[PDB]
Amino acid sequence: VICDGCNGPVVGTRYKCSVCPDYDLCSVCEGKGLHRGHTKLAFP
Ligand SMILES: [Zn+2]
Ligand SMILES: [Zn+2]
Repeated sequence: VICDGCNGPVVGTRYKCSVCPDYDLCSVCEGKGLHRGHTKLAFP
């Protein structure tokens, strides 16, 4: 899984947007508030 924020890996917790098709964030990008205006699921 590739982070749509930074093009890096999504290892550990994956943050998947519940609105967009196929939009995933890594924990660094999530913690920096990228794509914060949509509800996401965080799963281990
Ligand atoms: Zn990232
Ligand atoms: Zn989204």
